[PDB]
Amino acid sequence: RTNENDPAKHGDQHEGQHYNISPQDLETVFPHGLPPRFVMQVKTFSEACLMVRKPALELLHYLKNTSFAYPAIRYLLYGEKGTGKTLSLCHVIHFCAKQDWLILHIPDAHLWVKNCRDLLQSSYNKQRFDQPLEASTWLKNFKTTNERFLNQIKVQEKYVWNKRESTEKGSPLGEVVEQGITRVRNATDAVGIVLKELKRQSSLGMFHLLVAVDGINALWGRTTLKREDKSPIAPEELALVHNLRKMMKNDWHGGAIVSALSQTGSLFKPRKAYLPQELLGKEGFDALDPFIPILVSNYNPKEFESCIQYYLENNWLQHEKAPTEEGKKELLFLSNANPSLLERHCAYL
Amino acid sequence: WLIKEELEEMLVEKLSDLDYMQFIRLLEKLLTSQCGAAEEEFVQRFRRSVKQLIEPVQYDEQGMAFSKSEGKRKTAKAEAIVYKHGSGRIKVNGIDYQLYFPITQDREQLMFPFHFVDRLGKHDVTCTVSGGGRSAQAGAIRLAMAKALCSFVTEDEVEWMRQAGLLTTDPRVRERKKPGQEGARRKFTWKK
Ligand SMILES: Nc1ncnc2c1ncn2[C@@H]1O[C@H](COP(=O)(O)OP(=O)(O)OP(=O)(O)O)[C@@H](O)[C@H]1O
Ligand SMILES: Nc1nc2c(ncn2[C@@H]2O[C@H](COP(=O)(O)OP(=O)(O)O)[C@@H](O)[C@H]2O)c(=O)[nH]1
Ligand SMILES: [Mg+2]
Repeated sequence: RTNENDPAKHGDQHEGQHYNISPQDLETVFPHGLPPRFVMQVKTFSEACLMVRKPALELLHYLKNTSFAYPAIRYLLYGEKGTGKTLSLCHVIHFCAKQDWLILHIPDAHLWVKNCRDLLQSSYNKQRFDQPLEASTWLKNFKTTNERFLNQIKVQEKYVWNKRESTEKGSPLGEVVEQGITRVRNATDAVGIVLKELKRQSSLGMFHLLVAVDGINALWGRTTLKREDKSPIAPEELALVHNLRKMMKNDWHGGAIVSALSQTGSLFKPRKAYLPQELLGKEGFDALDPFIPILVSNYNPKEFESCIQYYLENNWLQHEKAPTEEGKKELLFLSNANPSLLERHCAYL
Repeated sequence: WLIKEELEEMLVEKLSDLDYMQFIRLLEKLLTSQCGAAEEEFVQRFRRSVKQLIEPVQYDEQGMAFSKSEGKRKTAKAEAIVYKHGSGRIKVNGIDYQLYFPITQDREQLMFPFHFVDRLGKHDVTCTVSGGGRSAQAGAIRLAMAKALCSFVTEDEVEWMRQAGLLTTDPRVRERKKPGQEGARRKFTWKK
């Protein structure tokens, strides 16, 4: 627990100590992407406190020392399951949002490559498929996150929606987002246009872009979507995945491509796969290369003690033996300091 | 007291259960009746005489002391090496235990020996388990770890572990199916 709540001042001095997120910042920056279990914890405790950890600190250091003139750099958070990749990414997202970046946050790229009831065919390119439900959901979340810059950003082309309806150069990107959200059939096209506009305008200095993608390994992997002919669909055929792939290139500048691997929710990957190549594959590693991999490891003893103390202060560990040294040692052994396992065990302990 | 068969062998005669009991009662009366050497020399002609094996502590190349043990549960066989000093790390088949045994029950079984002797976080373990399922492997590793740790705990602690059942090889194994019935004990539905 730190009195410091600004995501720009905390450093190694605050390592292993907590960092608060105000309710307004949680409702604005994080309408999506927070872990479901962390969301449940936030609702229960009424507080959103993230432990500051070396991965987040290092990625913040890189982002603060970044040179926007240089091409946008790719950072890839990798680590064993439940080590904290998603929450470190969320910490960096909060830092950038407080620094007034435009946050293009994909909460889980895995959702876009599986379990899709509505898989239409794109009208812009008949060889690609649309995912209207996911596109509209992400557009709503993006509008909520970046409404402030949404009216200040203008488009720089003509975008035809129907054979008659169109959006004109100089119109706010809010018009594009609203069209996508309201007309669910144009959601994927709105997402593509938004990605293109943000990528092009980040180079002009209009703002600084943070492309924060969780489960990035889903783009260049396989998919569990079948055509009407019971034919498998590779990711490139999906309009959303193709546009996000284009976004993931460092050809542009004026921002950073932060991403996090996630075996959880992946397809055709073994449970114990966590390394960058193991999770990305040849295509994914080729696309991301060069990139800076950042290791997210289990809690060190100081972090474990801090998290246990946080739960005890919240009275979450209702078991009478939890505060004891023996109980702490038992928790440490059972979870092997793994954040997710420790949280899950304390959820019922 | 020698058995009726032994007494018969001595007497080159066939006895009965009640005869043997009578003789044993008489001998017990003799024993109770402050039998001295003159009597004990006779009595002893009819008397018949009736802890964990700590492993040696070995040393690795780097001079660190450890103990090696093995344990089998069902079809699972585990070889466990426990080092005298460590930070509680347990590497099973080269994988961290929380990854090899994603099941809380199996992790608890791994914990049970060390937690019992109050040595959590004091020992490093390298285990290799083959055969069986997850639970059989966890039990075999638990037995091997307990046996290895016996070399590093005191004799009283070793006896306490034995009394807690941490050093007994579970003899419960799958019972063979029998012909004419559904399973080991399940019988085919009777048709009156
Ligand atoms: N830095 C952190 N601060 C606070 N809680 C954390 C932190 N990292 C992990 N946790 C806890 O762990 C859970 C979130 O784990 P998280 O999603 O970060 O892991 P992950 O490895 O990214 O997930 P996945 O299993 O999808 O890879 C929550 O219960 C949360 O409280
Ligand atoms: N409907 C519509 N979508 C557009 C338009 N311009 C860009 N897009 C979106 O972005 C994609 C096209 O991106 P573009 O930069 O032209 O590259 P391309 O996909 O290689 O042709 C489309 O599939 C849409 O999702 C436009 O004028 N109308
Ligand atoms: Mg995650």
